[PDB]
Amino acid sequence: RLLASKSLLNRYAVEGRDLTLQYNIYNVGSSAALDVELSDDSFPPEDFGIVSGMLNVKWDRIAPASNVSHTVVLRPLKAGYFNFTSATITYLAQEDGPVVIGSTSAPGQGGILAQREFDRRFSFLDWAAFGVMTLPSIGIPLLLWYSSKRKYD
Amino acid sequence: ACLEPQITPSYYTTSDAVISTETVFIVEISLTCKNRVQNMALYADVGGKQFPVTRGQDVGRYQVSWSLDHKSAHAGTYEVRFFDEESYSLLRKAQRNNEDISIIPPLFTVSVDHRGTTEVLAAAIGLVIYYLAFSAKSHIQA
Repeated sequence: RLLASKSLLNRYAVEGRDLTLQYNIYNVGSSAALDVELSDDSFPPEDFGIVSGMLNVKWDRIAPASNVSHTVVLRPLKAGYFNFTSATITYLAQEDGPVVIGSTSAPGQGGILAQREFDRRFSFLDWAAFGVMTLPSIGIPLLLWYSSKRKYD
Repeated sequence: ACLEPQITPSYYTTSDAVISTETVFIVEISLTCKNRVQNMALYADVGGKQFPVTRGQDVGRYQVSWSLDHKSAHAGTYEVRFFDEESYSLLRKAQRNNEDISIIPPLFTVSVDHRGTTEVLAAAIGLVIYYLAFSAKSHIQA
């Protein structure tokens, strides 16, 4: 008997940035699950680029009381609301047994922030560069005032 | 067994500790064998901890991933040792026997180089300079 969970490891989904999905499958049965296949067709390639990992993965065997973790790195190509539906898992509970079909947890509907909106909310070095840009406004009077004072004080 | 494994490694490591809780390491390998054996199971060992290796959708693509606390994911080279089923079984036997695990040759190793992981200040500086300017004005007018 396999228990499987799907989790989104990113605190924020952002257009054009890496989106990391982790799949954890736990065998809680007394016997080993055979021919364990995980398939997640929820991510069409037109809206998500695969950077790393697989939406489809097979394992020959998961020992009893053992677990397997799979991680996929995607890149959302469009901003918007996306429904992270459950992936499908198939496995054999016994040799020559019927194929058992299971589903992972569904993280549900998440918002993919537009890159511009993400930067608007969370954009560091901008201040580092900006600090110097403000100095020139007062260069002349700042020097002249004290120079005159020293010449007369 | 895979004769003369030819590997093309590609790896990724989290660079930013502000947006992640843990440093994740991802190593992808394409394996090609002289005898064209396909669909072998591989096992990875990193620092004596074994991690499951997944098979890619494409033949000969394999991926292993592990995470570490940002404090423990020091900058440096992490050697990922990959084992076949036979050498993996020997490794598990030696580990159970507290035998020297270094005697068991890995099928191949992959070196993963990990490099490691204002408005308040602007107001403060402007405030302090303005406050001293106010003191200057008082002295000037005093």
